[PDB]
Amino acid sequence: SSSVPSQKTYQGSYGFRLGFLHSGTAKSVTCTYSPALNKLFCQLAKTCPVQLWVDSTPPPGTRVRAMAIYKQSQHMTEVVRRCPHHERCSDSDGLAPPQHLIRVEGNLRAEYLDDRNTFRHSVVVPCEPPEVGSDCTTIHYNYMCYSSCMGGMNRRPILTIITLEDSSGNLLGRDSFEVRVCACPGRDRRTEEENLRKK
Ligand SMILES: [Zn+2]
Repeated sequence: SSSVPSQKTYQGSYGFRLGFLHSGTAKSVTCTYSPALNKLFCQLAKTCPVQLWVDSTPPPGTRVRAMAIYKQSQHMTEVVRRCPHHERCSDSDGLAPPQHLIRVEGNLRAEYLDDRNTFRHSVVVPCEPPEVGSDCTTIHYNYMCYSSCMGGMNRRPILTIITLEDSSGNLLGRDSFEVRVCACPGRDRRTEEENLRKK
């Protein structure tokens, strides 16, 4: 009956967890991850590589879904969506509905859900085994609004929840991370890490 998605980490039977590239904090960087904050900083609409790690290969038809929720208690029940400006920008990639914050880049089998009961948005792809040479698979996400967008996120922090699901949509595994979509991810990461250190 509930409609706030769980954010509880759950490796489950296949040992599912995320990984992120070591991109550093140069002012040219477009996506960078802070382990200390469990937080991804990225530029608007730029590629965000997220690694999917498992201890064992899940069955054919396993899928991976991404969904954003507001991190603060008082905002958790509100659907995370694009702002009144971006949803009207005609920046369709062919597949993503205009209201969806999170897109997957470069995957023909990406499916976008507007949940009929909760009204939440998500994007889901087939979970593919690592290519020869790789130990993991990578999904490329894009975030299509700034954290600061007025009438959208409006400076409120979000989490992305990544779920590993069977072909029916049943939970196999879960992980999550905070996201800030910003003009200078490198600088903003250095700043927030400094603040944490000082605290
Ligand atoms: Zn926006």
